[PDB]
Amino acid sequence: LKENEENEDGNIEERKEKIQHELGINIDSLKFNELVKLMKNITDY
Amino acid sequence: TIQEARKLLPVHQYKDELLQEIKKNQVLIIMGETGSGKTTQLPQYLVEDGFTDQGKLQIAITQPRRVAATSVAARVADEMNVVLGKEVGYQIRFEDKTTPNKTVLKYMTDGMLLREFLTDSKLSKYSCIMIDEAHERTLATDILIGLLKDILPQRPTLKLLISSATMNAKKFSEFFDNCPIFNVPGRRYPVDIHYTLQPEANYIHAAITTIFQIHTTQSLPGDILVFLTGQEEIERTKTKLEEIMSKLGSRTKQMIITPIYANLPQEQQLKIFQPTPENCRKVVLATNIAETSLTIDGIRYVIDPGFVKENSYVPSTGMTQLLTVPCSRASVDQRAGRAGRVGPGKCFRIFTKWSYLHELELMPKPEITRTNLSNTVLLLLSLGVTDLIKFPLMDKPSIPTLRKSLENLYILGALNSKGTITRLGKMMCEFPCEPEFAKVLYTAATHEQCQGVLEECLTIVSMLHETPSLFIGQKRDAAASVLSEVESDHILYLEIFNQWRNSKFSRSWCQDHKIQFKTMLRVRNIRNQLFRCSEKVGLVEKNDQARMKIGNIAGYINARITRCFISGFPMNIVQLGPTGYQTMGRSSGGLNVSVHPTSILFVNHKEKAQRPSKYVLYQQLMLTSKEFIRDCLVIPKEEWLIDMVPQIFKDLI
Amino acid sequence: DHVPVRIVTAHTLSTLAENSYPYGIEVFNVVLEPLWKGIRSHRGKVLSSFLKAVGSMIPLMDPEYAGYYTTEAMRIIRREFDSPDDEMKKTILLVLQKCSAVESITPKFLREEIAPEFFQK
Amino acid sequence: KKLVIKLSENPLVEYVTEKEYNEVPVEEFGDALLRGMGWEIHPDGLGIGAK
Repeated sequence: LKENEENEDGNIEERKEKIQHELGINIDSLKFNELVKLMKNITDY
Repeated sequence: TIQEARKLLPVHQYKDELLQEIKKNQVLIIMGETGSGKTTQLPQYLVEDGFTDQGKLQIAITQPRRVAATSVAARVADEMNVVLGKEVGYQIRFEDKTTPNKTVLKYMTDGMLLREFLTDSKLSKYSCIMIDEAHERTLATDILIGLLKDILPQRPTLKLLISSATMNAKKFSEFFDNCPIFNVPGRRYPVDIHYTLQPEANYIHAAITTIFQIHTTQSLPGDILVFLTGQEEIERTKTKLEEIMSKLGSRTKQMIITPIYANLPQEQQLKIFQPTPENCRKVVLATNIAETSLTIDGIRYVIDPGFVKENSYVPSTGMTQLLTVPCSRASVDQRAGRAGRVGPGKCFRIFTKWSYLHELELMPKPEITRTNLSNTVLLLLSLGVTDLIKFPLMDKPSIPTLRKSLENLYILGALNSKGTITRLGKMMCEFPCEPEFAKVLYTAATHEQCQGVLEECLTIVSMLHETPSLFIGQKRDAAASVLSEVESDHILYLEIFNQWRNSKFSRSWCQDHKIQFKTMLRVRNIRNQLFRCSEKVGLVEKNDQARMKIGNIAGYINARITRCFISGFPMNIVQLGPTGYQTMGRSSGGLNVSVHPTSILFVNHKEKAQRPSKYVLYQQLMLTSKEFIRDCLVIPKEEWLIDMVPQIFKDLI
Repeated sequence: DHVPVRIVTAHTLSTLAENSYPYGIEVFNVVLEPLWKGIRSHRGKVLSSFLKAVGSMIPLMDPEYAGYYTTEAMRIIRREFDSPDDEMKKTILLVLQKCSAVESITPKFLREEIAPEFFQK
Repeated sequence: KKLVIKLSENPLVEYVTEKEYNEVPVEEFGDALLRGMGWEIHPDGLGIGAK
């Protein structure tokens, strides 16, 4: 989420599917958006 | 007389010790100043002693400059009182003036004596080779002392001699395993060296300031030679001087400005040699051409900002880069010596004595670490050198510089995949051109999709050696008057020479179209020599069949010439990308290169609006201020890339 | 030789190119040279109409050429953002909405350079 | 694993041929020939000081 963050596109639902598919772990869409707001907070990377 | 004046020279009084020193040792190193007489007088003394004697062997004197080899051999014709061509010769690239049995001492240049290895490796004709000006460190000189280190076990009777500058001569003796250094300290008219006490901000202004400090106050007759970096900082100093010369009053005497550099035309380079008349002062601006090449009479005062301009071949991407650097202490002391040519002279240096000791370097750059090594690896491999890292050379090329030259011979087909030099690779040693250029001539004859066009590829290849010094002024002004349909920078060269030929080689035609006539003489001499060596290999005979047996004289000619220059130059192709043109190599990525302002592809992309061709072949990737491209060639069809060089482009396309 | 025949021609090309999508760039390639010599030479009603014709052709082009012309198109649009003319404003909007879909134009270049001036005009 | 080419030390080959490049690629020839031998901008105007 952070490494690509500086030049990201508008579609968060396609990025939500790429992470969920290349890792083979199924996440609820409402559960994933909790962490997207947690990752929006993080300052140093 | 002349015999009376030879005793005046410094090396003559050291002669009687010097002969026993040569007869005892094998390799001797002479540490002498410029003007000591070690060039002229030394091989004369061996003939007077009877060195060559009854024997067939003759002395060779090697100099780096072709112009200096002819001019020194005129002096020895005067001193030994024999006409030039017999008993005193010179053998240079174009004007062999020798007798094969009556000429004793021949003053050939440095590139010549490497070529005699290619036929005869042991040098059976020579008893005493004297390298001269070995501190120049040309590419031909470093290989020549690298190969003559191996020949000394095979011949114990050959004498070798080296004339060198002072600071460089220590490093030579350790290379030849501590052979003795002889010394002749002959110096004429010493120079007083003036400094600035504090570092300056903008040296061009302080240069203009210091000329007026010499002009308004100092004694006459006095001339000024300044050393600017390149062309572009001479015209800016030429223009800013012309304003202030007029604005100053009518009482001050006239000042003349006469720029010199290599690419400036011959008609203006003769203006320095004219003696300036009374009541006027000659100021000369110059690049490096003043310090070593030629002699301007009357130069008392020399202003030296201390900057040279040098090119470092970056071997990964394969590009030269040409930057401004602070020059070494060796080249500064050569610049001050141009002052004391006639009488005592001043030398003004725009820097401090603290910076001159602690910031500047001793030796500038060995030229073999700089330049491209694709030509000499094939020279070494044909002389049976199996091991190149362990080759006993003075200053090693870096391993990427030496790796890139081994892939580049493998692409062209010179080296077999087992490492053996092939049939084609033996020809490239013979031709007097690069290994890239001699494959262009080879697919111009034999290759089945490019036959018959060898009569035109000799014309272009001859023109590409002289592309800096063709046009007087801007190119497109001279390009448009010749013809108006050229879309590539190569086909203009085929057309300018063909119309200069049908004008029966006129001098007056060149001044009509703003082309340097002296350069076109040199292109004609290069063309005739490439035509001899293509007869002698036999490419001319296989050429002429493919025009008679297959008639092709239409507009397919300029599509076969394009096909030949891909097989010769296959790493040099770019591709049109989003920013601009990008280099198409597999190891080197896109460098976002831009067409140079001189080229015909720059006129057609800005002054007109031709849509850019998707691939462009270039001849030279250099970066002065930006990664540029020179001598471009439009490739229209993409499938010419796969068909001509499939060993690279079957992958990348 | 007349200018209002030259302007009505360029509006017709932008109509034909938009009804043709995604096809036909072989046909439309022969007109790209006179449109860019009109864009660099001119101002006003010829500039805004020639730019509109070129802007509708960008979608029919191939990636390599679509990125090269879009880069040339964005320098004119940034030079001409202040313009009060309705005919030029309507061309800026057409070029923005086509050149958004080109992969050369990054999301970060739009946020720093283009979008703070789009929303204030 | 690694490719190593040694030179013959002292009748001619017309061309490299398509097959040869397939075995030894063009990138591989630069390393392998060495390994067989045993490898394993200044501003516009200033003085030489001019801080």
